[PDB]
Amino acid sequence: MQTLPKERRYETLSYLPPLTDVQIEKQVQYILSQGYIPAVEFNEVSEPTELYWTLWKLPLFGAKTSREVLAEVQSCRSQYPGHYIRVVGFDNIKQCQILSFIVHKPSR
Amino acid sequence: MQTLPKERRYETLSYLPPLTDVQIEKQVQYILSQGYIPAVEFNEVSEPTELYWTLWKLPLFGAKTSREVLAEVQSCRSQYPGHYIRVVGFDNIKQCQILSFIVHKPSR
Amino acid sequence: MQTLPKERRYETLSYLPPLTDVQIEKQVQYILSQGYIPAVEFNEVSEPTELYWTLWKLPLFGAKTSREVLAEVQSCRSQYPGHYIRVVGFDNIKQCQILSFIVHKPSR
Amino acid sequence: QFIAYIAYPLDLFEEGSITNVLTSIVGNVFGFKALRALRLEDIRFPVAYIKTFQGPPHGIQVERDKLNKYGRPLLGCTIKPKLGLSAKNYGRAVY
Repeated sequence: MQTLPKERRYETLSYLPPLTDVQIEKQVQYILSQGYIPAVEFNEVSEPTELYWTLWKLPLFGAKTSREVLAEVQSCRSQYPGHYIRVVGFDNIKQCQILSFIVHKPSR
Repeated sequence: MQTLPKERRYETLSYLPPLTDVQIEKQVQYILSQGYIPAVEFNEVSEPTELYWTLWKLPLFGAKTSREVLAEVQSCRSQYPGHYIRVVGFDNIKQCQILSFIVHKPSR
Repeated sequence: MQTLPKERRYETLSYLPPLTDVQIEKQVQYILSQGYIPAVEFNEVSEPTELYWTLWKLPLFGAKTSREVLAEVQSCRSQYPGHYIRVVGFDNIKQCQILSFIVHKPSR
Repeated sequence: QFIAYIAYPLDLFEEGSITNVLTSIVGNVFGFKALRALRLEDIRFPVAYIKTFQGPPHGIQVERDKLNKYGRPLLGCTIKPKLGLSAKNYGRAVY
């Protein structure tokens, strides 16, 4: 028998082993193939109580390739190393978020 | 005349001097002789407000000797040197705890 | 014109310059002359919200001289150098405290 | 000196009322001219009558879970004197 260790979790895809750059690219590719709008959000602290995160620039309405989204993540990462960063996908028809996952944690 | 010093106390058997390893074995022997089920519980902070401590593995339903419980206490102690550790005893008929005492305090 | 400096106060006789050992002796002499029972109290923090201070030993029911009271203050002061210490005076007939003043503050 | 055993039907008593069962049985049989002394030794409540009552608000097992106190008897203290102390003095003795 084994006792489960105490660990802080970050909603969707946080129980799987940490996402590689290839894996993130595949998740973004899913958003664009369906027809949803990708966006980058950042925050100082991650808490269950707070539900709003600061919006980086504007939602990418004119995205042709998944490389454009990854370039916006790299820009937010270099500017804010000590902030959490997540990728969200907006639907216009149903008016609800389809996907949300954290790509960066505060480095040390 | 003397003034009583301010000290923080931990429920049952905290006013007695800190328990020897033989003294722990004798208390566990009581739980098994009566027919109750022994279990080990651990927590980060000791507060009067909180009434749930994290359960170490499962309750030991099949225990023949008091030595088996002591080996489980030593395992949790070596794993968590900075946690509070206590030994509880469950009754199945009355559906209530019959004994609870602290075996380990956070080391320095 | 002069602007008043921000300073924390301690009830009665806190606005007067710090009391000398002769001045404290005269204030205790007042308590015994009226026929009130002198008692010593000590506390870790000085807050307006809290109204109970931990009693030092017991009330001095059989005090003949003011030297006996000051000797009890010195005993508490040597034991607790970082605690606030005050002298109180109980009246039995009115059933109310008549005088209460601070004699020691935490050193550095 | 004799013990008398008396049976009472369930339907005559009010549901969930100690006041009624006390007023009916030990009402005015005491203070009778035909007998010098009377004493009630014991009473039996049937299951059907017990189910009408609420009982204790919590009980032994629930109380210990709320207080978080297991293994030992609980320790109490009564403040002396009974009548005389101030409200401020009462609280200091409690503390």
